[PDB]
Amino acid sequence: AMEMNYARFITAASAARNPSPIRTMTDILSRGPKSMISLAGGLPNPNMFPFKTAVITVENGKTIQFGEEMMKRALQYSPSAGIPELLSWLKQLQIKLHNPPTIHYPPSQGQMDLCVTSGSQQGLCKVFEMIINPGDNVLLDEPAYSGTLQSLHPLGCNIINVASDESGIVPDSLRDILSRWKPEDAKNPQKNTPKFLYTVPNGNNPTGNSLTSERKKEIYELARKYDFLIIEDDPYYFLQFNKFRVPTFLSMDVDGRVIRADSFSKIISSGLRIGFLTGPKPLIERVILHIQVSTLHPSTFNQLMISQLLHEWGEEGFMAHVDRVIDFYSNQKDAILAAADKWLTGLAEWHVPAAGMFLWIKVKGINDVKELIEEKAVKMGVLMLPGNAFYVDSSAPSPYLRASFSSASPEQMDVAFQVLAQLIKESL
Amino acid sequence: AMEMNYARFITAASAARNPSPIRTMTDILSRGPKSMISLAGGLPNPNMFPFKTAVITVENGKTIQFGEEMMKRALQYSPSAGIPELLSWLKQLQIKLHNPPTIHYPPSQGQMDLCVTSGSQQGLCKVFEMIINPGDNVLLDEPAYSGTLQSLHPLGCNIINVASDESGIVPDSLRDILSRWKPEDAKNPQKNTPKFLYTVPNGNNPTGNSLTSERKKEIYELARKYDFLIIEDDPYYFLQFNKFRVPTFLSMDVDGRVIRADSFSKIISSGLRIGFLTGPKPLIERVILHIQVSTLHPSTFNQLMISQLLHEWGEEGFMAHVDRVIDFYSNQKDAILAAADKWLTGLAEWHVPAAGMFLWIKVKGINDVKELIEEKAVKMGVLMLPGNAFYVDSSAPSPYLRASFSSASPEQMDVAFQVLAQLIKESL
Ligand SMILES: Cn1c(C2CCOCC2)nc2sc(N3CCC[C@@H]3C(=O)NCc3ccccc3)nc2c1=O
Ligand SMILES: Cn1c(C2CCOCC2)nc2sc(N3CCC[C@@H]3C(=O)NCc3ccccc3)nc2c1=O
Ligand SMILES: [Cl-]
Repeated sequence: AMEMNYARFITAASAARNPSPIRTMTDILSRGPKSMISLAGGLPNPNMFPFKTAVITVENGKTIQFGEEMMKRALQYSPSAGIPELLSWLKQLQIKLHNPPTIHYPPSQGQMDLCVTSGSQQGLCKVFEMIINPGDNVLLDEPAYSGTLQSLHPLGCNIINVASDESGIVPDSLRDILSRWKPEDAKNPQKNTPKFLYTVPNGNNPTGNSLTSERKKEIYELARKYDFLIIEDDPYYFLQFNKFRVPTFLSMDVDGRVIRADSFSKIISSGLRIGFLTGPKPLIERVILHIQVSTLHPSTFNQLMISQLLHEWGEEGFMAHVDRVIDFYSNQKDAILAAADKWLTGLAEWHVPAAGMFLWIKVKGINDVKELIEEKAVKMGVLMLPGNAFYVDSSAPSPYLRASFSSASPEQMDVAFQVLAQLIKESL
Repeated sequence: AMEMNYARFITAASAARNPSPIRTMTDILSRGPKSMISLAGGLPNPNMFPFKTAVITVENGKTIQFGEEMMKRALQYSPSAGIPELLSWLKQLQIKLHNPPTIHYPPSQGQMDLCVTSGSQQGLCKVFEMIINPGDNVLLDEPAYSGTLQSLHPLGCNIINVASDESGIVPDSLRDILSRWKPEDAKNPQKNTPKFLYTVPNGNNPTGNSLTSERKKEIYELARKYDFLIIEDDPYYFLQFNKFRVPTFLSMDVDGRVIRADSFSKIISSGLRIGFLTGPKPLIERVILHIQVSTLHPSTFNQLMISQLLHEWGEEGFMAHVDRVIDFYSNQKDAILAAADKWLTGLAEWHVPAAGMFLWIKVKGINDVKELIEEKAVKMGVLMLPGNAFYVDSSAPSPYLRASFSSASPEQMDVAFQVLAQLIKESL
């Protein structure tokens, strides 16, 4: 256990955030009798709200019902970090799946803390705003999620690009990048050593490539040596195609240097906007205070829908669900790889996605696929995504295409790649 | 119509935000045939989601039903600014209620644009982050909403306090404050003239005081003369106790200098996290791009619940609803004023709230009510909120108490003020 200095990863603005007056009140109300008349809060009267009951049908589960009182709770303000029954369910899930070393650490030493967020990306945006001053160095691997790049761009950090391949980030690249600094330079803020490494360790959007166990051990040792955070943005953790899931950065986080984002967006609902951050208490605390002044909390309604489903499923029923979803996406993956093999062998290069929704295709011989897709393929009713958007320099030419296998039938994929092959052939 | 320079109210970070790759795609898909096979998106497959149908009962309205297809939409990603049917409903509401002069202006000249936000406060936090560099001057009236003060604190602006009274902000105070600068200094950023005036013009949290029509005309002329924005945070617009609602700043916004936040939190649901910003297109556009990288959008589910209710109600059914809510809060107001009259006449000063949920009570003779409330009243099962939290300098003594009349019965209020009166009497 290396002694962390979280002040180093919190901006002056972030550190200036004071606690809610609401929490001061609720703590006074606890040190005091339950038979209480409080006119001190700012809750509106929930009996004025026009939604009264809710019945919601479910796969392989008892129907979810909001009675009159539960509905009034669902329509009312709730805690910033999330409703307690969901938070505690999720805390038990994280202990079962990742058994983080930080569980029983003291708060100031990076004790594991959770925060339910309005989607996992709200969590990360908050994390990036917490950490980054202009001119700070951050590490990631291009191709990278376009949302992350669009989020980091206005913050004025320098993105130092780490090499990646079929197995995610190449730690051998990271090591060479870091040799620029001496390990002692982490103790000196004028030397400007990397604040963090961001990655999507399973099923990277857009590549489909997942890190291996061994590479995560190497990355963690480098993060320990040069004393940076690892931001583990892991929305396809529950869409891994291999039988045994790869150990997370969180699971090996002896130092309390890992902030993890989990997403319900591909397994439970994207539209509900319920994800969660898991990380060291001092950093999670900063994120929570920012949420207090922006969204206040994620939808109470949508949390109670998800929490009731998860409590009646149990961990067993939840993991049975993710297994059915993995099976679906694994068949879709096999279908798109078949269409790839049939139409693009000799015209394009690609790897087998280890997780997620995307096949990432390099077109041989064509420097920029943007003209082929946007001017020709579109007019023929086919579209894949040019790779341009997944690099910091998006105006640079890209031969790559991101192709989602989430929705399309085998009949549609076949047509799509036949058209692509035809267009590649008439462009060379 | 004064020609605005919105660049003046956008930070370098905010201006650096580029458009979504998602919007580039959707625009390509429009310039192209409808019979389309797109593997270019990142939507997960919504048939994997475990919620299948929803039935939700309603006051004075046909039950809301999500069929299988509508549920899949409700659980899926949706536009950043909000779902189109809600946005267009809300745009028509704003035209009926406020008839803003900016409706038919060109986009660059401050054309009225709406954004559905995850609560109205998300909108404002985004607005504050968009505008404020450290050392910028901003205008507001203390006592001010604690959330606003906690949000502005880490941004490092100077809050210049404008006087307020029974009728909100005193424009005569504002005028004297602004005479510090010459009107020409708005054209020179080194002179550091106020970026904006923030206020809650109806039923201020915590005071209950609402601006008059005449005072809004004076404030607007001052905002025109010294060329600042008016941020109209108006969550109690639909909780006004007088018959005729006071014209909004938005309604008089000839220049496109008004950003308005409306809230559904006291009339429809606080817990659902659905509010909206109305403002000039260049500023709303910046807020939307920030939402794109944080929450992505407000819950699609909760938007469709609200939109279906609002479409079946019509504007008539909605305004009939707000009228019933106003009636409820007006009776609650009358009840708390009766308890005030009975127990506190000669012990405390207060005004009749013009709107909202709060009575604001000045205790005579006691410098700091914090000790009386937190050490004595609590142990006797009564609590009101010390006023400390509603000033920039919160450690300064406050004789004021915010007392909500949203929930408590007349029996409870009577006990609360009898206890308060007893405690005031034994403190002098
Ligand atoms: C008890 N409570 C809760 C608890 C709901 C259960 O989960 C834990 C939080 N939440 C909220 S949000 C909220 N707001 C936001 C709109 C404006 C209104 C509000 O006046 N704020 C300021 C405030 C200052 C001091 C004390 C009290 C309030 N007030 C409350 C509130 O009073
Ligand atoms: C069509 N569409 C919509 C539309 C839903 C209807 O309302 C208007 C928006 N929304 C979203 S959100 C989303 N995300 C977020 C998680 C990651 C995933 C995603 O890969 N982003 C990146 C992206 C880049 C370029 C093109 C496409 C996607 N993808 C979509 C999406 O593809
Ligand atoms: Cl946010």
